[PDB]
Amino acid sequence: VREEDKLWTVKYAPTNLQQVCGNKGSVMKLKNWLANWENSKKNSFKHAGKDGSGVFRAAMLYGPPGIGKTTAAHLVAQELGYDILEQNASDVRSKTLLNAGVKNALDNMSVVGYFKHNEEAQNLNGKHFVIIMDEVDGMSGGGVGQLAQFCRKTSTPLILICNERNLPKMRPFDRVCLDIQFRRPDANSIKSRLMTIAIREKFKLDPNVIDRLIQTTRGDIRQVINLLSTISTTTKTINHENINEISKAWEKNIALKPFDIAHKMLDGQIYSDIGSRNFTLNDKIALYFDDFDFTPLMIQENYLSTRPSVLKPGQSHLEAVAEAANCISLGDIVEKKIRSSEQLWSLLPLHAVLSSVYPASKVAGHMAGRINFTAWLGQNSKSAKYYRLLQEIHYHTRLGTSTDKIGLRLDYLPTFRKRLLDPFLKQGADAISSVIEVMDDYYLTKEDWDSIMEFFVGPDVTTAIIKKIPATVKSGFTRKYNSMTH
Amino acid sequence: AEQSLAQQPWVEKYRPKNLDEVTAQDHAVTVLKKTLKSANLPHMLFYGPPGTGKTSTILALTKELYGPDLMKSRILELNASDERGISIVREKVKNFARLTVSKPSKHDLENYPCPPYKIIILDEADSMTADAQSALRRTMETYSGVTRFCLICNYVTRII
Amino acid sequence: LSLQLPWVEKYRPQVLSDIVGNKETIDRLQQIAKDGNMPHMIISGMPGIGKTTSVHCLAHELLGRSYADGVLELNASDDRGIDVVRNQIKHFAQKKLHLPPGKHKIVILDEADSMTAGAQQALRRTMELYSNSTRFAFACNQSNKIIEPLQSRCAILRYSKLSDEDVLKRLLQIIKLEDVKYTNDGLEAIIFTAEGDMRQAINNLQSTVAGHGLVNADNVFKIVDSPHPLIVKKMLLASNLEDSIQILRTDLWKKGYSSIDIVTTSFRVTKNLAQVKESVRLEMIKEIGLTHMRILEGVGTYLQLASMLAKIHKLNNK
Amino acid sequence: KRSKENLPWVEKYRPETLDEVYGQNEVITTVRKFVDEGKLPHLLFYGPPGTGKTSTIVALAREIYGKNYSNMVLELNASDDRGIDVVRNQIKDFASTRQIFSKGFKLIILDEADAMTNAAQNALRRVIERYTKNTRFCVLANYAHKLTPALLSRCTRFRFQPLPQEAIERRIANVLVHEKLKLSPNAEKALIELSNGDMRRVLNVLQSCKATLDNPDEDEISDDVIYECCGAPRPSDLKAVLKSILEDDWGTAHYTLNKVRSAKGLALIDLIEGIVKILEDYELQNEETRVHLLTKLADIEYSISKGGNDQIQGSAVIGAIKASFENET
Amino acid sequence: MLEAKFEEASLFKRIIDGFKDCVQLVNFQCKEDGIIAQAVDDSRVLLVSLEIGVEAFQEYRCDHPVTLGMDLTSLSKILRCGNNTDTLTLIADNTPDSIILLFEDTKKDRIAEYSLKLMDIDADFLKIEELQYDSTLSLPSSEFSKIVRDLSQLSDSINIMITKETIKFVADGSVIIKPFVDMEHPETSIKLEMDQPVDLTFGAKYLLDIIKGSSLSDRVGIRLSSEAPALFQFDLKSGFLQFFLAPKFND
Amino acid sequence: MLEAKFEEASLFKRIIDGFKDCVQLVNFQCKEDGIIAQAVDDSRVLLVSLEIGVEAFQEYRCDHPVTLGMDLTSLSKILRCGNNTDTLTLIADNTPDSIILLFEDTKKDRIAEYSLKLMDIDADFLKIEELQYDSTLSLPSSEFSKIVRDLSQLSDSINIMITKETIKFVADGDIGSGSVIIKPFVDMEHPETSIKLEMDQPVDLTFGAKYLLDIIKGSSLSDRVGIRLSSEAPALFQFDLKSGFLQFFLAPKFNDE
Ligand SMILES: Nc1ncnc2c1ncn2[C@@H]1O[C@H](COP(=O)(O)OP(=O)(O)OP(O)(O)=S)[C@@H](O)[C@H]1O
Ligand SMILES: Nc1ncnc2c1ncn2[C@@H]1O[C@H](COP(=O)(O)OP(=O)(O)OP(O)(O)=S)[C@@H](O)[C@H]1O
Ligand SMILES: Nc1ncnc2c1ncn2[C@@H]1O[C@H](COP(=O)(O)OP(=O)(O)OP(O)(O)=S)[C@@H](O)[C@H]1O
Ligand SMILES: Nc1ncnc2c1ncn2[C@@H]1O[C@H](COP(=O)(O)OP(=O)(O)OP(O)(O)=S)[C@@H](O)[C@H]1O
Ligand SMILES: [Mg+2]
Ligand SMILES: [Mg+2]
Ligand SMILES: [Mg+2]
Ligand SMILES: [Mg+2]
Repeated sequence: VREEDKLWTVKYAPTNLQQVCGNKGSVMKLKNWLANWENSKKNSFKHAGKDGSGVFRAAMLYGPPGIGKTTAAHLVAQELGYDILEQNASDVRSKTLLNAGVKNALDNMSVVGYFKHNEEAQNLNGKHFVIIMDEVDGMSGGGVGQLAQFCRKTSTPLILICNERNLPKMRPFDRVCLDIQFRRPDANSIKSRLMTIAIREKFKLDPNVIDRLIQTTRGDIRQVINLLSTISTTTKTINHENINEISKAWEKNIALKPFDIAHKMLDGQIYSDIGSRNFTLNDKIALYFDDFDFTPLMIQENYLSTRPSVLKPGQSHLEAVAEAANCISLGDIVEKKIRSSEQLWSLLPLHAVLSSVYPASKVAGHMAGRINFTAWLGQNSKSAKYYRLLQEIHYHTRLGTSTDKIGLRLDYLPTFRKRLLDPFLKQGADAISSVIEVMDDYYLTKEDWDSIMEFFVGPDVTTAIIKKIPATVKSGFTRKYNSMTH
Repeated sequence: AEQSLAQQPWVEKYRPKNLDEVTAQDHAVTVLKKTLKSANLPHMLFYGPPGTGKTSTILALTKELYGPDLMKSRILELNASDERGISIVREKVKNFARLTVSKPSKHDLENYPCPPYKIIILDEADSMTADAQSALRRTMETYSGVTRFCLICNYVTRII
Repeated sequence: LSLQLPWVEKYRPQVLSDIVGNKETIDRLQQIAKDGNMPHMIISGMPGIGKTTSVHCLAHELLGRSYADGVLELNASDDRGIDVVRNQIKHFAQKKLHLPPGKHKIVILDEADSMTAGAQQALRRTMELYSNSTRFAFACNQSNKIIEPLQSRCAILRYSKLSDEDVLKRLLQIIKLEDVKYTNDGLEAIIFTAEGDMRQAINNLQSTVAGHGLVNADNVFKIVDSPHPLIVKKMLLASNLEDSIQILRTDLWKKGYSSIDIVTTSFRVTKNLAQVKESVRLEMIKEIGLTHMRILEGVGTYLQLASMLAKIHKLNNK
Repeated sequence: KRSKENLPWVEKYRPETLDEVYGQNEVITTVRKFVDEGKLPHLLFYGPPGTGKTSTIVALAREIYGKNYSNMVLELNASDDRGIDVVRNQIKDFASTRQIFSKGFKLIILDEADAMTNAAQNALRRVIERYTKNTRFCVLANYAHKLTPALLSRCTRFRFQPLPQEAIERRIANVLVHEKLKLSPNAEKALIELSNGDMRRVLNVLQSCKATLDNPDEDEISDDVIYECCGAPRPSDLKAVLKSILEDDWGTAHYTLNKVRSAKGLALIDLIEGIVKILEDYELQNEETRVHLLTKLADIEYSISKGGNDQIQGSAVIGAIKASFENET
Repeated sequence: MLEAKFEEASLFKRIIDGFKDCVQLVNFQCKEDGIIAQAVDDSRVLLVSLEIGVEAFQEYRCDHPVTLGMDLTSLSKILRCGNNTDTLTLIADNTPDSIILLFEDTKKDRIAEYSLKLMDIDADFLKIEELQYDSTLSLPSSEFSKIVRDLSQLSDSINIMITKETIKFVADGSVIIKPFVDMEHPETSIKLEMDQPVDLTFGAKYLLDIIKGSSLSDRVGIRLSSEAPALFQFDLKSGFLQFFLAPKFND
Repeated sequence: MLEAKFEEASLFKRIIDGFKDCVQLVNFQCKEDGIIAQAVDDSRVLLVSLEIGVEAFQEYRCDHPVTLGMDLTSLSKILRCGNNTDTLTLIADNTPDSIILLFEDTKKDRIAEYSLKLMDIDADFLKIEELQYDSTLSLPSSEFSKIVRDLSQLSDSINIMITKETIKFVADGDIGSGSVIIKPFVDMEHPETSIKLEMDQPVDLTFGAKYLLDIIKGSSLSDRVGIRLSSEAPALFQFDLKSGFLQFFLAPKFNDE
C-alpha cells in the first residue's frame, strides 16, 4: 500500500455524491431512479413516475469523456448499499458469452453480500446486483442487440455507460431503456476542487487561469488534473505569465463527427484572410482525413443549404453553387477511380480537395438551418430494393416480354397498369375474372401485383388509389387467386 | 483437319501458319526469323493497333520453333479467360517459369530447332493490374535461362 | 569478419542527459525519473527526433537492473491484436513484482498509431485499474490515430522538430568523439539537407565521412543529393514558364526522378504554400491532381509535367 | 544445350563484380569503401528503371561473402509474398539467428519494396533497427513515395543517376569487343539519344540491329538500321514535317504528314515526342504560345493513350501547332 | 519461505481439476495448520473454498503465513506437464513474486522445476463462520451428478424441495427421493436432518460445474436454508471442498 | 537411366512425412552409393539432409550421377494417391526429365504410372558434418518430444545447456518458466532408454520453439534421437534409419546480452 504512488486521479476521486462537480440535476435524477427502482418493480414497471422514470428498467449514461460517468455510477450504487457488478471492454462480450456469464447473474442473488453485513438492518437491497455495463461503444468482438434484449427481461438495476449516443450501431437503445445526458461542466464547479487541490499540494494556482484550463480541455476534468500534476513537478507557479504555452502545447485533438465536420468546413470564418493562416489548408485536409467515409456525402448533402460570405464581386449564389457541384462531380470521378481496380489509394488527398474542400470554400458562409443528415445512403438502399423487384418481375415475364430489365420499366408498366388496375376501378369486382387471365399469361402472382403498382411516379401514384377501392374486392381477389390452380 | 479449316470464317481460315505468310511487319519478322538460327531470343513486347498480326505471328513463331508436337507442352498462354491476379502470377506463372524444359523427342529435335527454353505468353497484358506486372519483374528476370516472356498489347502506356 | 555498429546505433544515447531534443520535455522526464512517480504519457512527433530512445532511457533509469523483468515492450513486429492485449498485457499488469518504493512497472507500446481501435478500447480499463503497479507509455508518430479515451487518460507530451543548434551540437560531439576532419560549410550543408532529422543527419555524416574523409560542401552536395521538396518549391514559384521548365528539366528530370514522385511532391508542397492565396492554391492543387490522374493511367512522360507547369503558370499569372 | 550464349543480351552481359558497373561511379566508390573499411549501414537504392541497382547489390553480395551469394543472403523480391504475416515470421527469424556456413553479418535484400503494404513497412520499421549488430537491410526502389517516411529515414539514401553518355559509350565498346560487330558514330549518337538512360533498351535495339544485318560480321550498323529496328522517326523527316506544318498551308501539310507517316509506318505518339523535343529549343518571344503549345499537345497525347482515332489526332496536332504559332505574329 | 511436499501429484491434480471451470483466480492462504483457499466466480454467484491439512502433505514447512494469488488456467497448463508418478513440491521465498512447482522422480534422475508468476488480487477474505442451516442431507455424489445431468437437459432452472423428510428435484422433469439408511452399504446411506420445509431454486451451469467435483468424494453433503446460500461439501483424505451457491428470485 | 525399386510402399511415405511441412523444394541426387538430398528452409534457418543407401531398396540401378529437383507438395500429392500395399519404383530417363513414380501391386495387375515435372533448382550442393562438435548426446525420441512440446507452451525460445554430466532444457516466457534437467545413465535390461553424453566443453545456446516442434515430427522414424551441439556451429538433430539417416541442421538464436 502507498499514498504517493497514486496517479493523482484515484487519491482525489469523489468518495461521495456531494463531490461530483457538475451536472447536479442528472445525478440527482439517476439517484431518485435507482432509489425508486424497487417501488417501480412492485408495480411491474407499468406506472410512470413524476418524471416518467419508473417505466424503464435500465439506465443509460452518455456524454463527453472525462466527466464522472463511471464515478457517478459507482458511487450511486455504493451509497444505496447495493452490490456492484462491473463488466468492461477488456472482458470478452458477445451474445454467447453474455448469455453464458452475466445472464445467470441477471436474476440471481449475491453470494459475497450475504457475508458482508447482516446483523443490523441497514437495508433490504444489500443482497442484490447492479450490473454496470461500461464502454458499450467498443463491441469489436451480440454487442448491442443482446444487451438491448437484456433491458426488457431484467430483474436487477441495469446501468449502461457509453460515450456517444447517436452512433448508428447502438440505435436499439433508443426507447427500450431510460437515458440521461451528462454535459461538459462549467468553470464554477471544478474551481473549488482545483483550489483545494492547490492548497493541499503547496503550489500556486491563480483563480483566473482555471477558466482557460477548462477551455483548452473542453470537458475532461481528468485531463485538467493530469495537466496540473505533470507540470507541478518542476513549475509550482501556474499563472497568466505562462498560461499561453500550456494552452498551446496541451490542446485536445478530438475526432470530428459528420455533423461537426460539416459545420466547421462550411463556416465562412476559416476561408477569410485572417483565418486562412490560423487554420491552414493542411488542417482542412486532415479534417477530411478524420472521416473519409461520410464527409463527401455530408458536403454534397448540405453545400447549397447555406448563405455564403466569400462571394466574389459579381458572382451570385447560383454560380458558386454551380462551381461547387462541378467540383463535386470531379471528386466523384476521382472517388470512383480510387475504389475501382488497381487499388489506387495514393489519390486520396486529391479527392479530399475536390469533393470536400473546394465546394465548401466556394459556398463558405453562415449556415441558415441545421446540419441535415445525408440522404444518398437511404436513396441507394431504396434504389437497390426496387432494382431487385424489377429484376424479379423481368425474369418472371422474360418468357413473353423479350425485353431487357430497362425497357420494361420505362414502357411496359404504364400499359400493364391500364390492363391490370383499371378494370378494378371502372368495372369493380366482376373484372376479377379478366385481370387474372392476364397475369397467368406472364406467370405473375399476388406478390408481383403488389410490387408493380409501387413503381409509378409523378401524376400516376398508385399507393393512394389502392386505398380507394373497396376492401371486399381486396379480400375476394386474393381468395379467387389462391383457390384457382395455374 | 482440312474440313475443319474449311468450316470456319475467313479470319481463321487464312491465319498465317509460318513466318512467311505474315506480310505486314518486315522489321520484326526479320528478327524473329534470324532468332531461329541463333538461340538468344529476348523477352518480346509486341504492341500496336488492333488487328495487325501480333497474336497471329507469335503462334507462327512458336510453331516454327518447337513444332506441333512440343508446342502443347513447351508453352504457357495467359490471354484473357484465365484469372490473372497477383496470387496467380505469383504462384502458377512462377511455377511454370521455374520449371525444367521438357525432353525433345528425336523427331522434333531432328526436324525443328528446339531451343533450351520454354515460352510464357501473356496476351493483352494491358488488362493486368499494376501489382501483377510489378510481381512479374523478378520472376521474368531470374529464370531467364529456361523461360522467355512475350507480352502483347494495344497500348504500351498501360504497361508499367 | 567483424562488422562495426553504425554511427546511428553505436552512438545511441544510453543516458537521458545525452538527449539534445526539446529541453523542457526532456527536463520533465529527467525530474520524473529522479522522482519515480511516472504517469501514463503519449510521445508523438516528426519521424527521427528521439522519442523511442527517450522513453527507453527513461525506463532503463527508472528500473535499472529490473529492466529485464519490469518492462514489457510491444512493437509493430510483435502481435498487437485483441487477443494479445487481452491476455498477455493483462497477465503482465497483474504480475506481482517487488520493486523499490518509488518505482513502477512500465509498458512500452511503440508505434501506437498502428493498433486497432478495439485494442485501445480493451486497454483502457486494463490501464486504469492497475495504476498502482503499471504505467503505460505510448510512442507514436500521429497522435490523431489514437482513440480519445486512451489519449485523455495519459498526460500528453508533444515533441517538436530539432532546431539547427541541437543538430549542430550533436554533430560536433560525434566529430569530436570520432576524430574526423571537417569544415563549417560541410556541417551547414549536412544540417540543411537533414531537414531536421537526427538519424538522417548522422547517416549522411557517416556516408560522406567514409566516402571522402573531408566533410566539405562539395562532398556532401555530391553524395547526399540535397532534399527534393525544396527544389519543387523553388520550381513552382518561378516568374516565367521558361525558368520553371528549365528547373524541372535540369534538377528533377535529368537527375533521374520518376514523374509520379515529382507530382506527389509538388502536391505536398502546394498543400503547405503559405505565400500564395487560398483560391490559387485550390486551383493549383486541382490541376496537379488532374496531372496525377493522367500519370497514374501509365502516360508519365516529360510533356505531362511540362503542361502541368504551363497550366500552373497560366493560373498564377491571371 | 544450355550455355551462356543462349541468354539474351539484357542478362548475358550482367555485371559480375562492381568493376563492371559503369556510370554510378560516385556510389560504387562509396560502397567499395564501405565494404573495405568494414562498416556497411542499411542501404536504400533509388533510381530510374534499368540503372544498375539490382546488379550492384548482387555484385556486392558476391564480393562480401563469396562466389555463392544466394546461400547466407536472403532476398525478397516482388515474386514472394511480403505481407505483415511474412515480415513477422520469416524476416524476423532470419534476422534473429546466425548463419549456417560462416561467421559474418547477414544480408537481407528487399528488392522493389515500393510494392509493400503500409502495415508491412510499419512492422519492418522496428525489426530493421532492433537487430542491427547482426543483419543489414538493403531497400531497392523506383518510386520514393510508396515508402513511409520512417522507413525512408532509417536507411542511407543512394540515388542512381541515369547513365551519362560516356558510360553507355564504354558499355557499347565493351559489347562490340566481345561480339564481332561494327557500329557507326552517328548511329552511336542516335542510339545514345534514344536510350533515355535505359541500359536495357540499348542492348535490346543493339541485338535487333545485329539480327537485321544478314551477316553480322562485316557490314556496319548504320543509323538507318537503328531507326528501322525501333521504328523511331529519323530527325530528317521529323524536321521536314515540322517545317511543312509551320510554313506551308493546310492541304499540303496534311498531305506531307500522311506521306511521311506512311513511308515507314511511323506512329503519331513518337512524332509528337520528336516534335516536342525539337521545338523545345525555339525562342518564343511570348509566354502564351508555349502554354497552349504544351497544353493541347499533352491533351492529344493523353487521348492517343486511349487509341480513339488515327487521322483526327494527326490533324489535331497540326491544328494545335498552327494555332500556338499564331500569337507570335 | 514455505515448502510443501506431496506424496503423489495426482491428488493436487484432481483437486485443481475439480473447480478449474467456475473461477479463474484463487488466493491460497498458507498457515501453520494447513492451506485454505477460496475463490469467487467472475459473476459473483458461486464461491469455491477448500481446506487441506498437513495429513495430505508428505512434508510441510511454513514459517510465516503467506497469501498466494494465482491463476488457474496457467496453473493447470503447468500441472499438465507433470506425471502421476512424480513427487510434487511447492516452494515459495519471502515476498513470493514467484512460486516453484517441482516434480521429482523417485526411480529416475529427472527433476523438473516450473516457476509461476503470481497475481495481485484484492484479498477481501470473507469469513465462513457457521450459520445454522435448516436442512442437512448426505447423498452419493454419483447419483447427484446423474440426476442433475438429467434435469439440466430439460431447462436451466431447478427447484429443490425438502418437505416431510422427502426430497424433490424439479426441472421446469421431477425426481423424488426418500431417506433410506442401510447398514449393509453405508456409501448409499442417504441421510437427512430437517428442521423446516425448505424451498430453493438454482441455475443449471452452477450445478453442472459443481458436480464436476464429484470425483474426490463418493458422498456429498448438501445443506439448505431458505434465506442462505446452499452449501455443497465434498470430503477429502485430509481436508474438504465446499461450494456456496446463491439462491434465485422468488416468483 | 535410373531405376530404384523399394521393398515396400509406406517406407517412402513415412520418410517424406518427416519434413513434409518443414521444407518446400528438395533435390535428390542419385548415385551408385544411394539417394542423397539436402534442402534449405524457406527462411534459411534449418537444413534437412537425408541419406538412404542401397539397403532399403529392393533393386537399385544408376549408371551416372543424376540430380532431380522437385517440390514436396506435389511429391506428397503423388505419394498420397498410391495404396500402401503396392511396390514403388522411381524411374528416370537418360537426361533428367519428369520423374516416373510407378506403383505395382503384388497380386493383381495395377500399374499406376505418375509423372512429376522437375524444377530447375540451382545445384549448390553443400558439405557439412565434417566439423568437430563440442558435445554429443543421444536420448529416446519420446522423452525429447515430450520435453520440447511441454516447454513450447511457456515460451517461443528454448535454451539447451550441456554442463558436466548434466543436460538442461530451459524455457523462459511471459506466464512462467520451466527447467528440465537430466543426467546420463545406461540400463542393461533396456539399452534403448539409456541417455548417452560425451562432452569436451560446456555449451549453452538457444533455439526457437517452432523449428523444434517441426523437427520432432521426425520422431516417427526412429526411437533414439542424437543431438550434436557446438558453439558457432549448427545444431545437428539426427534420426537413424535402418539404411541411412535424416539430419536437421538448426541455427542457434544469438543473445543480445
Ligand atoms: N465532476 C467531477 N468532480 C471531480 N472529479 C471528477 C469529476 N468528473 C471526473 N472526475 C475525475 O475523473 C476520474 C474518473 O474518470 P471518469 O470521468 O469517471 O471517466 P468516464 O466518465 O467513465 O469517461 P470515460 O470512461 O474515460 S469515456 C477521477 O479521477 C475523478 O476524480
Ligand atoms: N500481318 C498479317 N498478315 C496476314 N494476315 C493477317 C495479319 N494481321 C492480321 N491478319 C489476318 O487477320 C486475322 C486476325 O489477326 P490477329 O493477329 O489474330 O489479330 P490481333 O493482332 O491479335 O489483334 P488483337 O487481338 O485485337 S491485339 C488473322 O487470322 C489473319 O487472317
Ligand atoms: N535528441 C537526440 N539526441 C541524440 N541523438 C538523438 C536524438 N534524437 C535522435 N537521436 C538519434 O536517433 C537514433 C534514435 O532515434 P529514434 O528514437 O529511433 O527516433 P524516433 O523518435 O523513435 O522516431 P521514429 O521511431 O524513427 S518514427 C539514435 O541513433 C540516436 O542517437
Ligand atoms: N551501370 C550499368 N553498367 C552496365 N550494365 C548495366 C548497368 N545498369 C544496368 N545494366 C544492364 O542492365 C541489366 C539489368 O540491370 P538491373 O540492375 O538489373 O536493372 P535494375 O537496376 O534492377 O532496375 P529495375 O529493377 O528494372 S527498376 C544488367 O544485366 C546489365 O546488362
Ligand atoms: Mg468509464
Ligand atoms: Mg491479339
Ligand atoms: Mg522509435
Ligand atoms: Mg531491380
